[PDB]
This record gives sequence, C-alpha cells and structure tokens, in this order.
Amino acid sequence: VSLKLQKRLASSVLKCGKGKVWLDPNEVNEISMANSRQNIRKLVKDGFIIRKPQKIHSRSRARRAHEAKQ
Amino acid sequence: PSHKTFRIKQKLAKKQRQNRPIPYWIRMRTDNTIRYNAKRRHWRRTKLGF
Amino acid sequence: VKYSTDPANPTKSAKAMGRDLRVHFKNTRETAFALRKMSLNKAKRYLEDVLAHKQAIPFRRYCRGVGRTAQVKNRQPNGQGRWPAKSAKFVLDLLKNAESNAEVKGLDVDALYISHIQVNQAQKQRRRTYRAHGRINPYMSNPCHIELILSEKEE
Amino acid sequence: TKGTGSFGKRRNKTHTLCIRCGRRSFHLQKSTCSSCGYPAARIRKYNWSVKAIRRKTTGTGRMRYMRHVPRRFKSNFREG
Amino acid sequence: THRGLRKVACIGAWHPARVSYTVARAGQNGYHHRTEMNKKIYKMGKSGQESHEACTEFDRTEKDITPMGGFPHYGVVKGDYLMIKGCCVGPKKRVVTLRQSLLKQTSRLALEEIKLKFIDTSSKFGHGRFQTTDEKQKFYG
Amino acid sequence: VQRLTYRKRHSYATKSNQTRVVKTPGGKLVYQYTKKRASGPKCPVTGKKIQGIPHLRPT
RNA sequence: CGACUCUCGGCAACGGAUAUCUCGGCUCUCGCAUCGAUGAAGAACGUAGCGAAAUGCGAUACCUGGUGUGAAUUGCAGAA
RNA sequence: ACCAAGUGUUGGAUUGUUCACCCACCAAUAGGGAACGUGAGCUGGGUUUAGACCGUCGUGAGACAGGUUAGUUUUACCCU
RNA sequence: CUAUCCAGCGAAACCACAGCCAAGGGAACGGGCUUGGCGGAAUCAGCGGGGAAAGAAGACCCUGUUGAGCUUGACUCUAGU
RNA sequence: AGAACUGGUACGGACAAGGGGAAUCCGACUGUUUAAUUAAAACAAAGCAUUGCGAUGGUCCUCGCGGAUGCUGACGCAAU
RNA sequence: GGUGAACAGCCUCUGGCCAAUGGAACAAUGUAGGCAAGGGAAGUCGGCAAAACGGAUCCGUAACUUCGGGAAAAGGAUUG
RNA sequence: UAGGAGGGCGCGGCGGCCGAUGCAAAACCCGGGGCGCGAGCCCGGGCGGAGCGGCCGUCGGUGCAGAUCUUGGUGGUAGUAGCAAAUAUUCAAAUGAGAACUUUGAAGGCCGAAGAGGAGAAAGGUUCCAUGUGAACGGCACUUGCACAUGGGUAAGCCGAUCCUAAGGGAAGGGGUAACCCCGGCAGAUAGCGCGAUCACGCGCAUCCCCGAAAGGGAAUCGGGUUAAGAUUUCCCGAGCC
RNA sequence: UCGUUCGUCUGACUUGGGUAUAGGGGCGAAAGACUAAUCGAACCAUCUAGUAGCUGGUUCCCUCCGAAGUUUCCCUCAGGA
RNA sequence: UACAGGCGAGAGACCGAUAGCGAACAAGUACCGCGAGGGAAAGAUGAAAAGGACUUUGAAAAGAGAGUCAAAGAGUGCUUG
Ligand SMILES: [Mg+2]
Ligand SMILES: [Mg+2]
Ligand SMILES: [Mg+2]
Ligand SMILES: [Mg+2]
Ligand SMILES: [Mg+2]
Ligand SMILES: [Mg+2]
Ligand SMILES: [Mg+2]
Ligand SMILES: [Mg+2]
Ligand SMILES: [Mg+2]
Ligand SMILES: [Mg+2]
Ligand SMILES: [Mg+2]
Ligand SMILES: [Mg+2]
Ligand SMILES: [Mg+2]
Ligand SMILES: [Mg+2]
Ligand SMILES: [Mg+2]
Ligand SMILES: [Mg+2]
Ligand SMILES: [Mg+2]
Ligand SMILES: [Mg+2]
Ligand SMILES: [Mg+2]
Ligand SMILES: [Mg+2]
Ligand SMILES: [Mg+2]
Ligand SMILES: [Mg+2]
Ligand SMILES: [Mg+2]
Ligand SMILES: [Mg+2]
Ligand SMILES: [Mg+2]
Ligand SMILES: [Mg+2]
Ligand SMILES: [Mg+2]
Ligand SMILES: [Mg+2]
Ligand SMILES: [Mg+2]
Ligand SMILES: [Mg+2]
Ligand SMILES: [Mg+2]
Ligand SMILES: [Mg+2]
Ligand SMILES: [Mg+2]
Ligand SMILES: [Mg+2]
Ligand SMILES: [Mg+2]
Ligand SMILES: [Mg+2]
Ligand SMILES: [Mg+2]
Ligand SMILES: [Mg+2]
Ligand SMILES: [Mg+2]
Ligand SMILES: [Mg+2]
Ligand SMILES: [Mg+2]
Ligand SMILES: [Mg+2]
Ligand SMILES: [Mg+2]
Ligand SMILES: [Mg+2]
Ligand SMILES: [Mg+2]
Ligand SMILES: [Mg+2]
Ligand SMILES: [Mg+2]
Ligand SMILES: [Mg+2]
Ligand SMILES: [Mg+2]
Ligand SMILES: [Mg+2]
Ligand SMILES: [Mg+2]
Ligand SMILES: [Mg+2]
Ligand SMILES: [Mg+2]
Ligand SMILES: [Mg+2]
Ligand SMILES: [Mg+2]
Ligand SMILES: [Mg+2]
Ligand SMILES: [Mg+2]
Ligand SMILES: [Mg+2]
Ligand SMILES: [Mg+2]
Ligand SMILES: [Mg+2]
Ligand SMILES: [Mg+2]
Ligand SMILES: [Mg+2]
Ligand SMILES: [Mg+2]
Ligand SMILES: [Mg+2]
Repeated sequence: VSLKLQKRLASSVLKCGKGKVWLDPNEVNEISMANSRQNIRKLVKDGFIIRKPQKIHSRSRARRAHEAKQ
Repeated sequence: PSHKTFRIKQKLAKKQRQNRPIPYWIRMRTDNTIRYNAKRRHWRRTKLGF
Repeated sequence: VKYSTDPANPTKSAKAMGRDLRVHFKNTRETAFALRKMSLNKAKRYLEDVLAHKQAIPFRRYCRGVGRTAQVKNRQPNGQGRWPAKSAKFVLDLLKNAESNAEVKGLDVDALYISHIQVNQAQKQRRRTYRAHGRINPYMSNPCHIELILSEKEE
Repeated sequence: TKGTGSFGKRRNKTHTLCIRCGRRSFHLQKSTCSSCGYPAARIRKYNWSVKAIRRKTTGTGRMRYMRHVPRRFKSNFREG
Repeated sequence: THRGLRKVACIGAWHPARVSYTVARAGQNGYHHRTEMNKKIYKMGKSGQESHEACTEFDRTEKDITPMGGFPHYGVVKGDYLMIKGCCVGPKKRVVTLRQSLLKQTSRLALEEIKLKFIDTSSKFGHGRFQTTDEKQKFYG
Repeated sequence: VQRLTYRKRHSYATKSNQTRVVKTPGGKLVYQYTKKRASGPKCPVTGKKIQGIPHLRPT
C-alpha cells in the first residue's frame, strides 16, 4: 500500500527530509489510516514515525590532521 | 507566469470549462449525433496560443 | 459469431472466441499451429510448459530471424523456435474458457481435444515513433482474433 | 545554431490578443493588430484574400442587432 | 579506417561479379582435422620396469614422467606412454591417432638414435622450480 | 548549512534587492531586505558632508 | 507421409468500393430595399435542475411582455 | 632462342602523383589485365563548388589545361 | 556497452517479375535470349563481388529565340544634381 | 628553513597538470567572421595619407512637407 | 567538510535519487578505455592518434630584440 | 506503327415505346452453363431486401495499366533493424488476479554543493491536492502515473502591478497627402491652466500632452504557528509600521 | 548532437529585459553573412489554371485504307509553315 | 438598365458523400504558423431500442448459453459489403 502521502506530510511535519522520515514497517495499516497532518503528529507522539538520526560525518580525522600539522 | 494579467486569467477560466466530457444524458437525447467532445484540449499537446 | 469452420458434431463440441486481442498476430499464429489437433489436457500441459520456458513453440511460416534451439528438435529438425509467453498466456485463457463451456454443456473434459484453432488478423492500432532528421513513422500493433473449437474425440 | 538549438529561445511574445478582434495578432512593439488593423479607425481588409474576408465578414457572428432588422422592415417600423 | 580495421578491404575484382572462394572470410577457426607428419619417437614408457620413469642415464633422481602436481588439465600419467619431439594437435586430454609413416625414413634426421640427459619435471603450472615434491619438502623443511 | 531563498519574487540581484542574513527565534536563517546605502546631504560649496543629518533614503 | 514455397476452391478476417438513398451543394429566375454616435458589424465573458460544443439570450441572461394557436417539453427528475 | 606461368619479384629518400629518379638488399628487383580490379572497403594528398592570396589578362563583373592555403566522403537488415 | 539468444515492444528505405555461372549475339558489360556448366527441402549469423543497388527529374557540358545576381564603352529610359 | 632515523630508491605515488629546439612564408599584436562542410594569410585595428565642406555648407535620407551627421562646426563631420 | 594555490579533479555531510525495458551468453566486426617485448616515424600526403612533459622549491637560462621581452627558454637537483 | 474513315459494344441522363419487381429489384461472389472473332451479352446458384431493365430518337463531366498521377487501403521487407550515454542495484514483507518496475524497512551506491538540492523571471495554464479506473497513453511492464473521471485549492493597507522617468512610441493645432497614411517643434489665444482666496478675486503661466521598466527610481512587516493542496510577510497568534 | 582535445577569459568582454531599422529594404569588424530550419533578394495571399518550340501520360472492339524523316522559306535546325 | 451581397421565394435534361461550396455532420470547426495566413476529415442500425434481462468461466474487457427482432451472422463508426 502506498505511503507516499505519509512520507510527505511527515517530512513537512518533522521538518526533515524524505530520506530521514522513518515509518515503522510493522503497522503500515494505521499509518495509512491517518490521512492528515494532525493525525501524522499523533503518530509522531505515538512513536510510529521517527526521524532517523543524521548520518555521521566525523571530523575526528580533520582534527587529528591539523593537530599533526601544528 | 504567476504574474498573469486579469484578461489572461479570465480567458483561461473559460478554457477550463471548455474541457469536460459531454454530459451522459446528451447521448440518449433523441436524434443526436454527439459521440464525444470533439473539442477537448490537453495541456501538453495543444498550446492555447496566448 | 459463427466460426470459419463448423464443428463435426455441434451439440458435443464447445467453442470460444476472442476479438481484438492485444497480442502479436504472428507469434500467436505460430502458437496455434503447434496446438492444432492436440488433446486438451496435453495442450494445457504443453502450453503452460511453454510459458514456463521449458518447451518451445516451433516457428515455421513467420520464422526468418528466429534463433535456433535444441528444445524443438522433435518436431522441427532444424530447431528454429521460440517461447512466446504473451501469446501462450492469451491462448491459455481461451482454452480454459472453452473447457468451461464444455463443462457447462456436460462434455467429457478429460476427452476433449483441439478440433479447430484459428488465429486471424484484426484492426491494427496506431502509435508514432520519431526518427532522425525530423521524420516520423507509424509504430503499430497487430492484434488478432483467436477462435477455437474443442470437440469430444470418438472411436 | 539555426534550428533545434535556436528554437529554444522562443521566450517572449511578439503578438498578444487584440481587443478589437480577439486574435493573437497584436504586435506590441508596434502597437497595431496584424489582422483587424487595430488601432486604425477602419478594419484591415484586403481583396487579395476572399478567404480571409469570409472568415470575418458580416454574418459570422451573433448580429445582435441586424438579425432583427428584417423583422422590423416587415410591418414597416411600427411602435405603439 | 571507418567501419573497423581487422578485415579484408577488397574481396575481389568487379569481374567475376562474385566473391571468389579464395578470398579470406570470417568463420570457424580451429577444431579442424589435421595430420601432421614425421614426428620422432624419443622414449617409450612401458609401465612396470626401469624404463618407465623419467630417470635418464645421467640424472638419477628417482622420479616418474608426470610433473609435480600432475599434468595440467590431464592429471597423472600411470599407464604406458610415448614421448614425441615437438607439439601435438588438440588440447590436453584429446584422443590422437598414431600412424606409422607412409614415407621411407632414410634421412639422417630420421636415423639419429636419441639418448636423453634430463627429463624436466618441475610443475608446468607456474614457474616450476623443483623437480620432485620430495626435494621441495627437503628444501623447505 | 541550510541554504536560503528570496522572500520576494524579485529573482535578480540588483541594487534595490539588498539582502541581510538573520537568524530567527525559530533557529532558522532567513533573508531580510535592507535599504540601499544613502549618500546623505552635502554642502554644494565645499562638497563636504552636513553634520547632524542622518544619511537616510530620501523618503 | 510430413515442414517450406507456389496454387485452386470453401469458410473466416482486414478494407470500405460498388448498389439504393440525401433536412446539403451548385446553376438559373423572380420580389423587396432594411446597418451605424438613439452606438452598428466584429470580439470577449457570462447564462440552463442535470451542458462542453453548436442554436439562443444578456445580471429580467436557452428567456421577460402582447397577440395568435390551443394541451404540451421530453434524455432523466420536478413542480405544475 | 626453345618447352616452360609452378614459384618469387623487396625496404627506403623526394613528389598527391601513375611515371620518374637515387640508396640498399636480392637469385630477381619483368611487363601486364580484371568497368584505366578494388570509395554502402579505407584515405581525401591531388582534383572538382562556395572563403582567401599572388601573377598575367580584362576598363569592369570576372577568367586561367598558372601557383598556394581551408574545405561534410551518407545507407545494407533485402537477393545472390 | 552492444552485436548473439530470450520475454515484451517493434519500424523504414526500397520493391516490373525476380534472383547460380561461362561464351556468343545484342542498344557495342545479361537474372531472363542462344549453346553449354549444372542444379536436391527448410533455416542460423556474418560479410560487402554483384543487383551498371538506394538517396536526387545531373550541379560538369550542350540545347532554350527560359531566367536570375553582378558589371560596363551594350540598347531604351529614370530619380537626383 | 635545517637535522636525525626509517622504507624492496618509493614519495606532485590517485586526481590535477607545458613536450622542447633550429628555421622559412603570412598577418604586427588583442579582436571579429561564412548559425548547419572553409576560423585563415581573410575582415577590423591603431599608425599613415588623400578628398569635400565655414551653415546661403559637405555626405545622405525623403513621394511630399521635412529630416540624419548636429545637444554639431575644421584638434570637426563626411568619403575613400 | 578533506586534500589542494582553488567555486580544479577525487571522496563525504544536509537535501535528492538508483529514472533511463529486463533475463542468459562472453563469438566475429564494432564504440569507449588500457597494456606491450627489440627497434623508435621505417607507417602515412602529413608524427593524424596515442605516448611522453606537466605541481612546487632551489640553481641556470642562448640567438634575436621595438631593450618591454624571448622566459615557465633550454639544462639540472629535491619532494614520502 | 504515325494517321484516317466505317460498323458496332459499353456507362449516365431526357422525350417516347415494351416490360420486370417482397413468390425477391439493384449490387457483388462463383471449379456453374452458354452466345459473339471482339468490345461485351444472356441464363444458373449464393448473399442481398428495394428498386430495375430492354428498344427508337437524342444528349453527355461516358470506358484506364501507366502520367516519380490524386485520395484511401494493403503487402514483401519483418517479428527483421533495433530498444546500449548519464557507474547500481540487491533482500525480506505488504498490497494485488498478476511484482525486475508499486509502497514500507534494510543494505550497497550516485549527485557532491557553479548539485541530479531549495526557490524565482519569462513561458505553460490547472500540470497542484485527494479519491477512483473499463479502454487508450507512459516506444518493456504496472496495482502506477504529469493519463482518464469526480471533487478541492490561489485570501495582501505593508510582496508586486498601480506611481515616475530612460532609449524610445502615439498624438491635439499646423505641414504633407488623391486618400489610407506620413511628420512633433513647426509656436499655436496649445492641449492644463495653477495657487492664495468663494463672503470673490488677485498673482503667476517660462522647454506645456499621454505611454513606456513585475531586473531602473520606489509609503510602510517582522517572528511563531497552520492545510490533502495557500501564505516566510496574504489565514491564525503577537508586536509594529505607512 | 555527443566524447575527448582545443581558443579566449577584465577585455573591441559574456548576457536578460525594453526599444529602433522591414524586402531591392534593413543590418553587416565584409562571409553575399544574417533578416524565424527559407536569402546572390524572406514569407503570405492574390494577377494565376503565368508561359513553355521541352519531359511524362492521353481510357472500348472489329473492318477497311495506310505513310515520312525529302524540296523551299523562316534568328532556322528539339520547332513551324 | 445592372445585380456571385442581404432578406424571401420558385425551378433544374445539374452533383449523389474521393462527387457537389472548403463545409450534408458542433466547418471556416479541430489542427499548423510568431504573423500575414493555411485548413482538413467526418453521412446511413432498426419499422420501433424492442440497445441484449438472466445463468455460467474470467481479475476485467469479453467469451458460451439465453433473450429482443422478420434478420441480428442489422448489435451502438451498426443498410449492402
Ligand atoms: Mg526535431
Ligand atoms: Mg536574446
Ligand atoms: Mg520584438
Ligand atoms: Mg573517417
Ligand atoms: Mg605452464
Ligand atoms: Mg551585488
Ligand atoms: Mg564498390
Ligand atoms: Mg583537399
Ligand atoms: Mg574556391
Ligand atoms: Mg591590371
Ligand atoms: Mg586556377
Ligand atoms: Mg577552371
Ligand atoms: Mg524477441
Ligand atoms: Mg553471364
Ligand atoms: Mg538485370
Ligand atoms: Mg539455358
Ligand atoms: Mg542481426
Ligand atoms: Mg542470411
Ligand atoms: Mg555489412
Ligand atoms: Mg555489393
Ligand atoms: Mg534533367
Ligand atoms: Mg532556335
Ligand atoms: Mg532578363
Ligand atoms: Mg550607353
Ligand atoms: Mg592575426
Ligand atoms: Mg561554416
Ligand atoms: Mg569549422
Ligand atoms: Mg543640411
Ligand atoms: Mg592547505
Ligand atoms: Mg572543489
Ligand atoms: Mg611497444
Ligand atoms: Mg613521418
Ligand atoms: Mg616516410
Ligand atoms: Mg611507404
Ligand atoms: Mg612525403
Ligand atoms: Mg596530435
Ligand atoms: Mg624561443
Ligand atoms: Mg472525363
Ligand atoms: Mg476507373
Ligand atoms: Mg487504376
Ligand atoms: Mg496506356
Ligand atoms: Mg534482434
Ligand atoms: Mg544505440
Ligand atoms: Mg556561486
Ligand atoms: Mg532545482
Ligand atoms: Mg500528483
Ligand atoms: Mg508500453
Ligand atoms: Mg506610466
Ligand atoms: Mg518598476
Ligand atoms: Mg525596481
Ligand atoms: Mg494579523
Ligand atoms: Mg563538441
Ligand atoms: Mg543585449
Ligand atoms: Mg538585446
Ligand atoms: Mg536563416
Ligand atoms: Mg492547364
Ligand atoms: Mg502552373
Ligand atoms: Mg525529344
Ligand atoms: Mg508541319
Ligand atoms: Mg451530369
Ligand atoms: Mg467533399
Ligand atoms: Mg437491414
Ligand atoms: Mg432498409
Ligand atoms: Mg455490413
């Protein structure tokens, strides 16, 4: 079942990207059943739609490089 | 344009209505020859030229 | 509504039709020419086995360019055949519909067989393809009418 | 180049809708309609195209007032 | 050259207005039948006696004709065998027909007696460096 | 780093379209549209500035 | 025997010629003289319970009013 | 000179050149035909459009079997 | 990566009929004619000898009591001065 | 900037990133050009020279009235 | 963000995508990319195409000259 | 052969004559039977379902194999050429009649910020959003879609147009013109008169009109929320400004 | 049009919008280039069914008769008397 | 006396859907061009929709039976074909 309308309206609610929206695949039924920004937000507080954590870009190697340049 | 003059808005309003399938009850009407709307217009094919 | 050939016995034969089927006429013809005069059950086995890409439909009339296979040596020695899946899947539907017709009439669906199978051309459908130097050419399909009659075999 | 590369730059409108004739023939830079001759006092019409004349002669429109003139001639312009 | 390099440019003169049979064309190569004559016999290995092994009268490392790790694509030779100077038609494992000559062998090159000094045994699979796995084992420990 | 967009439809970067980046109580950067730089008034005789008059856009 | 090709007939297709039509055209003839600043011709936009075109009409909008005829409209519903 | 066409008849300098003429090898560096074999096989050096320059000619536009430079080389899937 | 095979989709140029050769004669270079050689179903993928292959009512040349651009000491005129 | 040590003398280790020289012809250079076969030695250029013109004037447009150079005037406009 | 002179190339973060019909096989001829022993332009009209040089620091830098250049001449060394 | 003439065959009308036809006309099909040297004709059978033929006179848009003829259809070529740039997809599960192409998750990758990101100008004009889908279309496929169908959506004193001028354009009087049309400084009681006063009048009138920029000049707005689709500053909340 | 390799890159530079010049006219750092895939004279309609000594085609049967490439003249030689 | 326009009439040895006006039909329409302008195709069920109820196979379009009709093999681009 299509959840394009819930990847959108979830990026718009969480204020993040479609690639960071995460819809818990075990209960796609209720996600589909909620067809509004209000009903997306109750799902956000209910824990079925979360922001995936931002992918890590560590500058530990940049710090150690500059520390080996001083 | 998002900045369209009112003339163009008024005259694009009409070409909205000008684009609909014929009412179904036209076809059953007696001594009729209308088989479909032979004046439909699609936005990617026929440009209104204005 | 009447078929090109009348059944050997009308009351004890089922019949099925389809018009303007969107499948290749040549491929379906080559299918039918392999399915003529087969038993119904063996025809279902064979044709589903064709769609399963395990036995091949010989190509004889419309054959020029068709590559060779070993899967069709038993019946066309030079082994020129293909596995037209869309054609086969469309013909299966009519074989099943005529099996159903024969069931409703009350015949021995175990003893039915392909008494008459005919594919024939239909009204082509038009599409356009765009070539070099601003030229267009037609890009048209060859839909076919498929017409078949199962009869009960007799001693 | 000429051709495909150069047909991409059709972006600005030389002609827009005339108000006298509703054709897309109003040359803006020149401020004259290229079919009805607007804003000339008289309508641009030429005898080198009777085909162009018949497309806009009398009788191709409503004739909101002249359609009733024959009926008013009959009975000779009577009002009670 | 437009349209490819590796080909024959002219496949014949205008007349005859045909492709001559002797023009070079593209087609099957190899797996042809060939007789290749006048191959000399150096040694017969008859299984079961001192003449079988790859020990000459000079070298005495007690080794068999098969190289280290067996003949590539063929395996280990246990049965009788011949050893012919020069190459042999076909790949490994191919059946070959040995036929007596049709000519009358009278030239010197036919009449030399062949006496070997050393039969290379280092594995033909890669750069073989030892003659016997036994010597390789003693070299590594 | 949260790229920006114009808040108007004046898509070209002319003189009248001076933009100032601000960070809002929402934690989000935006543009503000500023006034252009004004000369202020000058004395015709010497060409020097007139003191005591702020350099403002005339209106 | 069989496949392929050529071919004949029967039947089936594709295609819309012919045959019979025709609220249309063309041609000839006759009668009359009637656009517009009291805003014409043309154009645009609107307008129906269910309408997009064409036909009609103009915020009184597929019509208002008088007269004439005299029981309908009509594809559906409805008030009548 | 005879029987003799089985076999072979080369690498290079300069020229677009066939031809030519040198260097060297060679047993030998013979001649030829095949739509002056061979451009849906190549190349495009020459020639042979349009640009341009010099010279002679013509009053001029222009010409040159005079010289120089730049100048698109399309298609096979049919039959054999 | 294609080309090859497979599923699906699926055109066009072109086409008098068609397609094996030699010699002869012939509109002087034939797939058809004459005399010979031969000639055994049906397909697969290449190739570029041929079909004086396709593309184009030859631009080279000539004919035309056809033009056109340009020139001038051509013929007849003309704005302007 | 300098040094000691170290490595299978490898070190702008990938990426990025001039081949050099001796000359001749042509055009001084920079620039522009036949969109879809010619980017050049062609065109332009500054430099040089020449010619007309002092306003009732020179070159030029315009069917006519009138107009461009000229918001100008010889260290300028105009034509080569 | 890193390297780097650098809005070069190469790689990653936010944001966006895996959309260009897929399955099997690895034959010839292709299109694009490479590598080659000895020689090093003999090829060809022609060094066409490719290879080679390429950053930086230090040194050195010819003829000719309009004395401004030539010049990043050429020729060497170093680089982790 | 080029050519000429005679006699006939055939198509469609008109004036006449003789007829046929729902017990089957016209047309068309046939391995049916014949007549004529031949153009052509007569009969038989089938489909067909309403008209038609013969003879005399006479009339004509009257006979096709070509014209690289015109319109329409159909072939062989041919299931052939082909579908190949932009690195790349893989696995479970869900939906579904049907999944390499839909959706969720997971993994591998690419764009690499002068982007394959976020927004605009011109241009398009409803493509935006939701729900549904028989066909057609998306050069394979599809439950899917920028497709088809029914609905919905664009909120401004502050963002722009509107206002002012630029290059320039149109013009009132006049000059030209056969007339459309062409000239704007040519100076004309000039288009406009203005301002203080109306409890009215006085003074001034100078290079004298309109149009022309969503990139020039420019009265004023910021923050936070909110929708399936509007808004950053258009709606709501607060606080301001002209 | 695509790929690599190239030219220039503070300038006689690259470019959007507004605006001016329209066909024997415009505009041209000059190639007869450009003026809407058209330029050694755009495109649209009309005069127009332009003219042609030239190419191509020119529609049913039978019967009968049945030739010429020669004279003369012509801006006449592919033609006509 | 004139009269391819308009309004209203009448007739025809005319055309019979590739014919006749370009247009028998939502024809100067759809569509093309920036613009001047260019510009088609498209008629026939049956007497009457009586336009195919229903059963069954199919996911569905449809098929097979059935039914309406004088005939549906006249079954919504449907007279013959
Ligand atoms: Mg194109
Ligand atoms: Mg431009
Ligand atoms: Mg313009
Ligand atoms: Mg080449
Ligand atoms: Mg080995
Ligand atoms: Mg700036
Ligand atoms: Mg050839
Ligand atoms: Mg050349
Ligand atoms: Mg030349
Ligand atoms: Mg001279
Ligand atoms: Mg010459
Ligand atoms: Mg010459
Ligand atoms: Mg296939
Ligand atoms: Mg021959
Ligand atoms: Mg021939
Ligand atoms: Mg013979
Ligand atoms: Mg192939
Ligand atoms: Mg073949
Ligand atoms: Mg080939
Ligand atoms: Mg050939
Ligand atoms: Mg010719
Ligand atoms: Mg003559
Ligand atoms: Mg002339
Ligand atoms: Mg003279
Ligand atoms: Mg130069
Ligand atoms: Mg060029
Ligand atoms: Mg070039
Ligand atoms: Mg003057
Ligand atoms: Mg650094
Ligand atoms: Mg970078
Ligand atoms: Mg090498
Ligand atoms: Mg060389
Ligand atoms: Mg050489
Ligand atoms: Mg050589
Ligand atoms: Mg040479
Ligand atoms: Mg090179
Ligand atoms: Mg030097
Ligand atoms: Mg005729
Ligand atoms: Mg005919
Ligand atoms: Mg014909
Ligand atoms: Mg003929
Ligand atoms: Mg293929
Ligand atoms: Mg390709
Ligand atoms: Mg930037
Ligand atoms: Mg973007
Ligand atoms: Mg959408
Ligand atoms: Mg598709
Ligand atoms: Mg204004
Ligand atoms: Mg503005
Ligand atoms: Mg502004
Ligand atoms: Mg508020
Ligand atoms: Mg390129
Ligand atoms: Mg510009
Ligand atoms: Mg410009
Ligand atoms: Mg052009
Ligand atoms: Mg004529
Ligand atoms: Mg003509
Ligand atoms: Mg002749
Ligand atoms: Mg004569
Ligand atoms: Mg007639
Ligand atoms: Mg017609
Ligand atoms: Mg009927
Ligand atoms: Mg009837
Ligand atoms: Mg029919």
